[PDB]
Amino acid sequence: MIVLFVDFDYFYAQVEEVLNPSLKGKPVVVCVFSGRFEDSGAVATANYEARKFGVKAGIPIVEAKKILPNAVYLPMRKEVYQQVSSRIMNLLREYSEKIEIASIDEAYLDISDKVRDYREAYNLGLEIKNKILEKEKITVTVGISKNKVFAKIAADMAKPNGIKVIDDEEVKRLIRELDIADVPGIGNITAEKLKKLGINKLVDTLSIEFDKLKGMIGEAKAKYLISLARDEYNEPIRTRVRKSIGRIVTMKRNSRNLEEIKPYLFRAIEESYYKLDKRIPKAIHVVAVTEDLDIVSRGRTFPHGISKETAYSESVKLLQKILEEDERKIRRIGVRFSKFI
DNA sequence: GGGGGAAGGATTC
DNA sequence: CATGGAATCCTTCCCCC
Ligand SMILES: Nc1ncnc2c1ncn2[C@H]1C[C@H](O)[C@@H](COP(=O)(O)OP(=O)(O)OP(=O)(O)O)O1
Ligand SMILES: [Ca+2]
Ligand SMILES: [Ca+2]
Ligand SMILES: [Ca+2]
Repeated sequence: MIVLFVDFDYFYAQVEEVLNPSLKGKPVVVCVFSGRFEDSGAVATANYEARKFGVKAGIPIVEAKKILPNAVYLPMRKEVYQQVSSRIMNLLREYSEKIEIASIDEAYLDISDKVRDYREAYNLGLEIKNKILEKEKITVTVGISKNKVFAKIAADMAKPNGIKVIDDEEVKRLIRELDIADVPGIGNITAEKLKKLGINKLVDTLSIEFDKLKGMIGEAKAKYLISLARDEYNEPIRTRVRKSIGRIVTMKRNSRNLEEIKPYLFRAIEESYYKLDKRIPKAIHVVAVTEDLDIVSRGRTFPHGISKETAYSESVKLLQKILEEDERKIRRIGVRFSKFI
């Protein structure tokens, strides 16, 4: 069982440099401007030139400018990044039939066939990196190991523009030395929760009573970490199918007014429907981000597909139910369509 | 005593 | 001051063998 994981370096920013090579070498910051005021919004991502000064994904654009006022600030162009990503995902398909497109810039390849050991694997990794750089001029990081989790962890250790193999002898020691927070799927909340239980390394999950563990992080997460520490994790690489499509936008001012929110809601619906492109949803959810950043949603499942007209009608009703409950002002609003026919 | 949906929410990348 | 898209996994009904 040999897994090769490919992760594109500072993707959005790298794409912008590809589209304008003169940016190469300068700090580049891809932003999502919300139009609330001059420079309101957040950083989608940034290149390493900017990253070394503390400018990274998630920080307010405003804070990024205080740190690097002379960096290059570019608005996010999602559409473009997706097409570039697709072309790269297609190249990857030429190296294995078993492929899992995990996100817009990640992919796992099951190369248990194409190769018979970590040597051929490491070389197949360079063949792949070299090929992507050559055809799309995009540097990526490769991680190779016994499974998806460790192949991804391996990539995390080598980025940017790297390649690393985590062999069967190195996995065993990581299960003992690796900070459990660096484990994929363990975010700040799960991490700052395993500590209260006394779990700082994967190995620690083996000396605690399952039932206690389950009650703290849930059954799935439980069995997940246990199977990894017990070196038994082995999820198959499989192509995921889009199960939902949607869009959430930011309003200029926080509001509780229906007619003030509608415009944003309808715009989210129009964009979502465009993206559906022939797919017909039976379920619709209206999502609202309140002023204190809490996420509230209301949805309905119909016994048939939802026409754009029905979506408009149903969304307002759902938006009203949200306002009837939480009396908090709404900051962001949008919709999500799922349960395709 | 449990299957199978459906909802509202939680957490991650 | 802090955007945005989508998957998985909870917890709680709910209807009803
Ligand atoms: N907080 C975010 N907001 C909006 N878009 C994001 C955010 N984080 C990541 N993305 C999008 C754009 C990133 O270029 C893309 C890939 O992220 P990754 O997590 O792949 O970061 P990079 O941006 O790839 O950094 P790196 O080289 O460390 O992997 O996903
Ligand atoms: Ca990634
Ligand atoms: Ca990446
Ligand atoms: Ca983490």
